[PDB]
Amino acid sequence: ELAGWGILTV
Amino acid sequence: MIQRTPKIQVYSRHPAENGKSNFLNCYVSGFHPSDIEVDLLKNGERIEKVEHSDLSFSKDWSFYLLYYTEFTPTEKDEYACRVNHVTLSQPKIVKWDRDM
Amino acid sequence: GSHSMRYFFTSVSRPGRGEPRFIAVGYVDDTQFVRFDSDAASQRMEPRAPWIEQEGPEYWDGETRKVKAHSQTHRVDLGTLRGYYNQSEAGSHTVQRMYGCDVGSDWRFLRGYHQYAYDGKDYIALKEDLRSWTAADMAAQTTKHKWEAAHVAEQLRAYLEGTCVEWLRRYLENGKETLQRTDAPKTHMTHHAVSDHEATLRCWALSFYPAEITLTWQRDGEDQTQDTELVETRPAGDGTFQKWVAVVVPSGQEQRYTCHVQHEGLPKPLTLRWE
Repeated sequence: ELAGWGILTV
Repeated sequence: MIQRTPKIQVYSRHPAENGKSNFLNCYVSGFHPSDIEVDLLKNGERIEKVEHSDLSFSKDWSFYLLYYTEFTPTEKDEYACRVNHVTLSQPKIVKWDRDM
Repeated sequence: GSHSMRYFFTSVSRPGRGEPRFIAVGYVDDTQFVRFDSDAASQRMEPRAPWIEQEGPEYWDGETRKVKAHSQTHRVDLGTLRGYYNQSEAGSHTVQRMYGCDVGSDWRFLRGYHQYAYDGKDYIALKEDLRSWTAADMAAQTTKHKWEAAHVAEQLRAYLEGTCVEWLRRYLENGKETLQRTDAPKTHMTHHAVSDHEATLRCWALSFYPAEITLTWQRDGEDQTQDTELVETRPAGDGTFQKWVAVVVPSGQEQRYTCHVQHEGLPKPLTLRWE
């Protein structure tokens, strides 16, 4: 499964 | 910007035999950016029923794709893959060769 | 042996009208199991391996929810990286993200990954300790400051050491028939005479899974890389891979050369000769 947390904008 | 040229391999899935429903592949890799034009050819003429894989990339960030079509070899008919990309001034045609 | 799960994410700006082209794919080992394409009609995360179809409606709703949230993030990023780098509204540009976990033969956390590129160049990556960052340039140092403040590293380390490895273990089990099966290389050798005095021998490996393989020539029992050619490992399209390596030899001396093949699916390495 994909990460639900920690994919933030740069 | 870094523009990397595509490497091309053209090959069949299973070993080449006249009369058997094989698949012709054109594997392109090592290129950036992701926009690319790939044609599989039967006797110089562009094949219509051509599928390709979902775009992915290697650790160095370079992209790869597999094009393929269901096909059937002959002694007469000849095959090839035709590739255009930004790094290419003329389209690269790589002939299929049942021994490679 | 060991296994891995990785997700790859590519976004490509379309200047003049609308949002970026976004493509996402998930892999267990060398097997693709999921995909999202922003241009497909379904607008849902889609199965690509039969063993993922076992998963139900809520899984698919959640994976769709997250992959769309990834693409928006990427849309914002392409806009922000344009400014960061003083670029025009006219250029097409690319962002790439990769993440995943590796597990050893026991299936226990070995390594985690999270890395990001802009136009094909290192931008920012999570270091192996999963506690800090490699920011390639001053733009990525700014991004780095922002992600330290917002504790991105601690969030990703939990997914990577925890969640990622738990879902891999479940995938491995559910897909066992194929995922835990190795397909040994079908090997054979071919011969071609370039001229009256010079031969080419080609040693083929076919139908193997996983993709990792080693193919080498020996001469009189010693390694020979000179006058040899090796192709990149390539997908057959049915899930397996193919490679060959080839050496050019004097005509008549074909029996001095042997091909050596190493692969997880062979309990011991193979040797081939031209009869």
